[PDB]
Amino acid sequence: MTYNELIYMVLDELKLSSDDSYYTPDHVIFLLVKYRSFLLKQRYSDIKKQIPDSDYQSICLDLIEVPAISGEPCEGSSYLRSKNKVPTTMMIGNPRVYPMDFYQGEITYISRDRMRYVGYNKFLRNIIYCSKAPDGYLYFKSWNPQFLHLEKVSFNAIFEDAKEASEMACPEENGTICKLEDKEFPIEDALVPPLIELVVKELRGPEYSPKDEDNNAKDDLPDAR
Amino acid sequence: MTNKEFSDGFSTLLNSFGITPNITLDEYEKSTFLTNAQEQLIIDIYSGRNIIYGKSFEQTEEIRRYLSNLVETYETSTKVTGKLGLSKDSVFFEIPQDTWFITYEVAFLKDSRLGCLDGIEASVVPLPQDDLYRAKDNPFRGPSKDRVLRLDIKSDLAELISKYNVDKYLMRYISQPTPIILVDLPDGLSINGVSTESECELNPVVHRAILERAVQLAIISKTQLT
Repeated sequence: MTYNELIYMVLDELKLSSDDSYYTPDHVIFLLVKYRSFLLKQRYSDIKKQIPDSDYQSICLDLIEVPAISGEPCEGSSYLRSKNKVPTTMMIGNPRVYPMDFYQGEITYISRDRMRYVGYNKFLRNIIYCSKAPDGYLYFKSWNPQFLHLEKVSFNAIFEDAKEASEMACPEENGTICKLEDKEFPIEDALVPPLIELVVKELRGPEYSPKDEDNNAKDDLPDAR
Repeated sequence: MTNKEFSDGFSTLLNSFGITPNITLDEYEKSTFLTNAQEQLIIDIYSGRNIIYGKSFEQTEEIRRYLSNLVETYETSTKVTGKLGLSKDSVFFEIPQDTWFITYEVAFLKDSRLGCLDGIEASVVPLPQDDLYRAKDNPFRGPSKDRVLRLDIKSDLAELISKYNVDKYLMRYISQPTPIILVDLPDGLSINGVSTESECELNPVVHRAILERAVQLAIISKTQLT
């Protein structure tokens, strides 16, 4: 299913058909994307369960060498990092950066705190480690100077905001999909009715609520105007 | 009832030339009131706003038997070329121009994109202009292989918004009924553009109701200032 199908299921269950509606499809996209993460956390944070392939998304990154702090000689070894800021992953699935082949390569996505200290083990000096810095970028670290030649990677994870990760998908075979509405929404079909009814309950009450509808330099809501 | 019988019964119900005070109408006046009663009654019956029947266009056998003889089917393949629509994929079809209310309306599609489903009969959905923008992108209520949106526009036209090419346009509507003209009217006079005699095409069941309504309209016309 696509963003369009879910959006219009919500709009039609609310019957927000007219162009002169207070609640536009943008409200629906926002609520759907937030309730997706809400449900995914409620389902897959208590105890460890199998996560379906539907919850995952591959964002698609270009890496650039950057200094550790600045261009100084003693500021430490340099890192690669993604050109653009990366979405925050949720901590429930199998995050993975891979070199355009999911079935190949060993690039490890770890925590920020762990990545301060990695690679000291002599047998772990050739492993590339990844983590999202507080800057918002995905940083890479390794003790093997070869890692600085890496140009492109794909990052597959259950990203915390589906819209951000959908804007950064890799090109499909046909080509890029400009409209987010034509892209696929990242959630399992078993969790679609819960998500829809939560969003419809969210917007049902506000749908029929009054407005400050007179232009009289006055607040008209206490009068149910 | 025939035209002679409309006139004789109309006179009998109005007590024309009886001893008591009464009302006498010319055959043109009779035709005017009969046609007005006919059109009022069938519009009220279609919309279901008649309190006596309280039923809509085909909601019971009675109303079916009443308005069965106005139901006309129409088919067209010609598209009006130069007109301004609300979408790139909008085609315009002329309306028969004797249409009163469109009751069934369906569209056959001829396009190679919908493979092995070619010639699919598609439901033409009348859509308001509020709903149009949010229905172009709608995958459940918008245009598709099995659904076409129809909008009314100027000059008796139907703008059909479809995703696939529209080949044929089928309709079934309620027609302008023939007026009830009891006499060959003189030069200049006519009812609904008809000067010669015109019999009611509906069934004789509703002719007596039309007569009653016409009599009441006549009494209203003569006794609205007294």
